Amino acid sequence: MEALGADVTQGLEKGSLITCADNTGARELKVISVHGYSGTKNRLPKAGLGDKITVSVTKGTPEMRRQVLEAVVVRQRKPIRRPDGTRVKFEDNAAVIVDENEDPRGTELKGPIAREVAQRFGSVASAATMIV
Amino acid sequence: PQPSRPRKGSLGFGPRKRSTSETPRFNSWPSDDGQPGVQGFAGYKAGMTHVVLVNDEPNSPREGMEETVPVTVIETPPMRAVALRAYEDTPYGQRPLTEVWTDEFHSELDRTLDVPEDHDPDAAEEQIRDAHEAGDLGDLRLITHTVPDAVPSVPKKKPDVMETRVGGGSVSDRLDHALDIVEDGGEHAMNDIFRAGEYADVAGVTKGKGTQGPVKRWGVQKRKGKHARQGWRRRIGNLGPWNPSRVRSTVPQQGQTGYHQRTELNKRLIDIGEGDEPTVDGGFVNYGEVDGPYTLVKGSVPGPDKRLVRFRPAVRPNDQPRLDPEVRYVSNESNQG
Amino acid sequence: RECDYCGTDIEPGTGTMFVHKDGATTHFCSSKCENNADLGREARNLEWTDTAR
RNA sequence: CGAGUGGCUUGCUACCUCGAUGUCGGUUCCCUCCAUCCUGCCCGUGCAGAAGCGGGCAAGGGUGAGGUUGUUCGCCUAUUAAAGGAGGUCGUGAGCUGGGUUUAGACCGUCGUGAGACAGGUCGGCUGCUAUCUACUGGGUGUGUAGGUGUCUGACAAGAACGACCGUAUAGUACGAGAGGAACUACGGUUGGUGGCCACUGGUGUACCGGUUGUUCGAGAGAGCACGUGCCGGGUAGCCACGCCACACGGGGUAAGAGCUGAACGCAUCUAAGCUCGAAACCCACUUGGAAAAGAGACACCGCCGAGGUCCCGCGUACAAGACGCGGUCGAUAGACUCGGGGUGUGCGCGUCGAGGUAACGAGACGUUAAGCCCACGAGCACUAACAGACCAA
RNA sequence: GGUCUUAAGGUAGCGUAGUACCUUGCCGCAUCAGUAGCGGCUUGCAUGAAUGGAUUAACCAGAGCUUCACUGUCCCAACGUUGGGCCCGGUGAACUGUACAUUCCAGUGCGGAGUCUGGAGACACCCAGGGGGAAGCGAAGACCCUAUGGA
RNA sequence: GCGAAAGCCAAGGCCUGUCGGGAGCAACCAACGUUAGGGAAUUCGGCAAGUUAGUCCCGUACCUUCGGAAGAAGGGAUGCC
RNA sequence: GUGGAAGUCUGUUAGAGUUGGUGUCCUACAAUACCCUCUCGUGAUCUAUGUGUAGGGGUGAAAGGCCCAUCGAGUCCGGCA
Ligand SMILES: [Cl-]
Ligand SMILES: [Cl-]
Ligand SMILES: [K+]
Ligand SMILES: [Mg+2]
Ligand SMILES: [Mg+2]
Ligand SMILES: [Mg+2]
Ligand SMILES: [Mg+2]
Ligand SMILES: [Mg+2]
Ligand SMILES: [Mg+2]
Ligand SMILES: [Mg+2]
Ligand SMILES: [Mg+2]
Ligand SMILES: [Mg+2]
Ligand SMILES: [Mg+2]
Ligand SMILES: [Mg+2]
Ligand SMILES: [Mg+2]
Ligand SMILES: [Mg+2]
Ligand SMILES: [Mg+2]
Ligand SMILES: [Mg+2]
Ligand SMILES: [Mg+2]
Ligand SMILES: [Mg+2]
Ligand SMILES: [Mg+2]
Ligand SMILES: [Mg+2]
Ligand SMILES: [Mg+2]
Ligand SMILES: [Mg+2]
Ligand SMILES: [Mg+2]
Ligand SMILES: [Mg+2]
Ligand SMILES: [Mg+2]
Ligand SMILES: [Mg+2]
Ligand code: NA
Ligand code: NA
Ligand code: NA
Ligand code: NA
Ligand code: NA
Ligand code: NA
Ligand code: NA
Ligand code: NA
Ligand code: NA
Ligand code: NA
Ligand code: NA
Ligand code: NA
Ligand code: NA
Ligand code: NA
Ligand code: NA
Ligand code: NA
Ligand code: NA
Ligand code: NA
Ligand SMILES: [Sr+2]
Ligand SMILES: [Sr+2]
Ligand SMILES: [Sr+2]
Ligand SMILES: [Sr+2]
Ligand SMILES: [Sr+2]
Ligand SMILES: [Sr+2]
Ligand SMILES: [Sr+2]
Ligand SMILES: [Sr+2]
Ligand SMILES: [Sr+2]
Ligand SMILES: [Sr+2]
Ligand SMILES: [Sr+2]
Ligand SMILES: [Sr+2]
Ligand SMILES: [Sr+2]
Ligand SMILES: [Sr+2]
Ligand SMILES: [Sr+2]
Ligand SMILES: [Sr+2]
Ligand SMILES: [Sr+2]
Ligand SMILES: [Sr+2]
Ligand SMILES: [Sr+2]
Ligand SMILES: [Sr+2]
Ligand SMILES: [Sr+2]
Ligand SMILES: [Sr+2]
Ligand SMILES: [Sr+2]
Ligand SMILES: [Sr+2]
Ligand SMILES: [Sr+2]
Ligand SMILES: [Sr+2]
Ligand SMILES: [Sr+2]
Ligand SMILES: [Sr+2]
Ligand SMILES: [Sr+2]
Ligand SMILES: [Sr+2]
Ligand SMILES: [Sr+2]
Ligand SMILES: [Sr+2]
Ligand SMILES: [Sr+2]
Ligand SMILES: [Sr+2]
Ligand SMILES: [Sr+2]
Ligand SMILES: [Sr+2]
Ligand SMILES: [Sr+2]
Repeated sequence: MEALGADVTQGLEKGSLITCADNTGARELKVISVHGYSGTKNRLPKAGLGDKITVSVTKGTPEMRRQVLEAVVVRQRKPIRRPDGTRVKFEDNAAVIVDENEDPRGTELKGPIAREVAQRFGSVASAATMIV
Repeated sequence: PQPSRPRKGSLGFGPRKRSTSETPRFNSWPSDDGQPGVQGFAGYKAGMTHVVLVNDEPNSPREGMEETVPVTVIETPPMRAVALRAYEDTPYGQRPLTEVWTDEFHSELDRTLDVPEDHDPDAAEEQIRDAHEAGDLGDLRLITHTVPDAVPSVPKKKPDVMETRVGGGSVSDRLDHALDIVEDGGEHAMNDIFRAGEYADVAGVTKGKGTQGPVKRWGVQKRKGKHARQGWRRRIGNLGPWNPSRVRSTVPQQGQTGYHQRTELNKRLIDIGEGDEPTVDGGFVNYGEVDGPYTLVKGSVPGPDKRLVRFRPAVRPNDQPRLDPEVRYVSNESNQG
Repeated sequence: RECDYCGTDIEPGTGTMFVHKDGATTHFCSSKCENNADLGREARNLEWTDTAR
């Protein structure tokens, strides 16, 4: 993928439960897999800011609940490093459901998003209210 | 079904024993291209700090933007090329032929060597030039030593001696280039060899950690879960199969870790100056204060503070040189805190 | 930049930025300041802080 | 239908072992095989492209995470370039586990007159040993080569030190009616592996500073104990990874394969002789070790009445013993002291205030006070201690 | 089959069970995915009434399953603490020992060799280590068979 | 303090749960403390460890042999002067 | 409201016991020990001393358990070489 523009310490693994920062009807997401990733023996697959992931809906509306969907990580508690050396971290871990073309399924995003993610996924950004 | 997994640690840096010379010894040199020139220099590690640089890379989306870069500060005072050794090509490889020494020696070179009192610089030169005429001359190297005394933070006064190859141009020309240097008094500087922005390979003897177990030394796992409470926590499962009935040298075991020679490739030289611009408030921890000729190497360098590190023009650079990077800031903030 | 907590200047190439839930931003110069802030302490009430001084 | 190879399955035999060679599965750690799953390079196609399908060379590297089940196998899920198979006493219990098998207790079904059985199910049920030799990982002392110092050589030896993917430009281009949709090459990044480092972020930090509960020292101050910190907060050095740095390009020779020249065989023929090319594979390049390489090495200088070395002393860039490195007055090597740089968070005491209370009294607040206390770091500084001195030596 | 053996021929219930071989039975629940678990069906290889059947509040260091919470069990390991370990004084055993023994790769051999054969490697001694091998040490195999053995 | 509980302290007893000396004191082991983010992914199985916790107030389901279930659950308070 | 029942609850009170760690130990401190966790603790309770039952016999809330480290028939000597 296109360079992210920041160094990321993945703060999530397969099985992590995260916030769904949109209005798709899904409230909580469970990380199932990480796009393009391949680990090593005994390593739990990890994901962080900017990664595209496959998820299953843990909490939300009946219709969304249990559906296996694609998403993009927009916020994470573990710090990331920017070119100027400064570390940046968020209040929670969150992702945004997205389709085959990487367009957000929802109409609105909830909470801030990291600029780095905004740059990589434009249509996702053109849905954000706050870009940090 | 027993998943695959690469082995633990590399088999290319063995045996993992204590280094023989604390002073690094390059086992390879740059190719001959430009004009004659000494292919290396040396200094003493002081510590680290960081700097803000203007992105140099023309292929980087950030070209022209601020960028914080970690740097290791190395004190690189002038050295003395005290002699010129010639090698002849023989059926058994290269062998030292003779040496051409000088008269002017640093006041304390006698803490290591039995300095020459009677020597014939021309007989030596003569034999060398005849070797070339005959066409049996192998590369040309300078016997070099440091001047620890010029570095206060280093207790040592006893100079560290190392041979450094001279390459470039035609042998006749670099041979004369070599004799030139030596005869003066051999005094040369970091400036005479490297320019900020070029890539150098740095060699040094890593920090010593004495005896360490397989987990730390080879990176093997610790015993897991229930297997961690039975009496074994940091021991590998087994030394090998029933057959072969012996322990292979390839299974990870305990032993000397650290104090090994390492040659780190492609270290970018961020800046070569003199004075105390890079020194840190309160002084580099466990070192002292810098105020003299120094070099800023991008990133890390093997060895603890005070150890002798050696520089050589990169023998396998991956990138073209982007000369004299613009430095907008050099942190002088205390390293204690 | 100034530390949004104690008031001292943040050494360049250092510190962390905490992004609040509502999108707000807090530039911290060190763990010490972050940690005191997490305890619910207010910079003005801590004498060693520039804000206080 | 015919001919074979293997020794992963099963069967057969009873050759070895019954004065015991501990079982299945798993785990951990190491080496290997190729009948190749991916990656490299090719040939064919019912090959337009993209992609499939089949075939060839090839074992360098990779082949991962999860749900049921003791399971192997397998079924299933999401990822992936791919998530290949097999050998090493079905590698691996003087390494682990003990779920299964496989004692003694007990139940069910079936069988048995019964005791009791079952190649069915089920609950519970113990894992000894101070390593002699050998093997290897690291560390020393001697002898040999045959006075000392410093610098090298390179026979050999180890490496995967690098493997793979995504994205962008090429390009909505070639191709194709359209749908769809490449490549050479140049770039940016990720991942797995590898070596190192601590300025940054993070952890620790029974140094340290502070808060505070119970109790004891009459109170105060200042302290002990409450497990080797009572508990809680912060955290320097150092060590660390979750942090940071670095890990080719290019040559040479080949395989499959594409060809040239070219007979045998006037022609033809990539082959028989000769030659041009051509793989992640082979060699070199690169890193690491390496004078005990018995052809036991090379160079320069010093010294044989003295070069060098040992003991001794102050110390760590070193360290389980041993070893290693630095300094020793021609000195800043260690400590004291003073600054600098750091940690904590505003000391004792006194004054004012303080809900109240006749008063006694009074939790606490403010000031003095960027205070007090403390530091495994740096600098200055010969104040103290590196003194005195013993010995070996061609 | 629409009686026959041998007297009767399984009623109420429960049911793939701690009983169901077939079997991961089929449907559903739950999970991204559930040979598990629960509900239902049920022709029950081979359930069933004091050989007690069913059911059941309370109880349980009894067996299985799910959820919330939490966490170094794990990703993936790090730093620290106390006692050992290491060096020095003193004290001071045992196990084990046919012999020889510096081995490695192959082969051979009663087919599972440090000792035989061919090569390779190998200067002696010592310290620390984790235990690959000596089919290591510890017990005249418990399993199986045999004895005109025992209980 | 509810207490013959913990913890601390008297009277009284002891330094004999009887080998010492030394190395910031390495690997490794026994006991144990602290661990960012993820939170059972580990494992036959949450084994081990942890979480919760004393007291008062509010409040408390299915089911039941009407005893119970029940401290269900869940919520709030807690010092000093 | 009183009353204070209970093979009733909590409880390292005394005292009794032992689920798990398959921890430590395994030439042991010990021929059955140590630590944490765990269970019982007004009763079919626990405990001291005395006393009775004896080997094909006892005793057994039954495990072929126990009858002096020995029990699907104790120990000693004899039969016996
Ligand atoms: Cl995955
Ligand atoms: Cl393990
Ligand atoms: K046998
Ligand atoms: Mg695994
Ligand atoms: Mg620091
Ligand atoms: Mg800081
Ligand atoms: Mg036989
Ligand atoms: Mg093949
Ligand atoms: Mg095609
Ligand atoms: Mg291989
Ligand atoms: Mg197998
Ligand atoms: Mg096996
Ligand atoms: Mg074994
Ligand atoms: Mg065993
Ligand atoms: Mg053992
Ligand atoms: Mg079981
Ligand atoms: Mg029985
Ligand atoms: Mg069982
Ligand atoms: Mg069922
Ligand atoms: Mg009846
Ligand atoms: Mg054995
Ligand atoms: Mg026998
Ligand atoms: Mg039997
Ligand atoms: Mg009989
Ligand atoms: Mg943690
Ligand atoms: Mg698993
Ligand atoms: Mg438990
Ligand atoms: Mg009695
Ligand atoms: Na053990
Ligand atoms: Na074995
Ligand atoms: Na065959
Ligand atoms: Na096994
Ligand atoms: Na391969
Ligand atoms: Na599975
Ligand atoms: Na075996
Ligand atoms: Na075992
Ligand atoms: Na096993
Ligand atoms: Na080639
Ligand atoms: Na019946
Ligand atoms: Na009970
Ligand atoms: Na831990
Ligand atoms: Na062994
Ligand atoms: Na004594
Ligand atoms: Na009443
Ligand atoms: Na127990
Ligand atoms: Na008898
Ligand atoms: Sr050298
Ligand atoms: Sr070399
Ligand atoms: Sr065990
Ligand atoms: Sr063998
Ligand atoms: Sr035997
Ligand atoms: Sr082949
Ligand atoms: Sr392929
Ligand atoms: Sr199966
Ligand atoms: Sr098998
Ligand atoms: Sr295996
Ligand atoms: Sr079992
Ligand atoms: Sr079975
Ligand atoms: Sr059975
Ligand atoms: Sr000899
Ligand atoms: Sr493209
Ligand atoms: Sr199109
Ligand atoms: Sr204490
Ligand atoms: Sr507490
Ligand atoms: Sr060819
Ligand atoms: Sr020699
Ligand atoms: Sr019926
Ligand atoms: Sr019943
Ligand atoms: Sr040992
Ligand atoms: Sr007393
Ligand atoms: Sr004594
Ligand atoms: Sr702490
Ligand atoms: Sr689990
Ligand atoms: Sr699981
Ligand atoms: Sr509560
Ligand atoms: Sr009771
Ligand atoms: Sr109780
Ligand atoms: Sr047990
Ligand atoms: Sr425990
Ligand atoms: Sr025992
Ligand atoms: Sr009572
Ligand atoms: Sr007995
Ligand atoms: Sr007799």
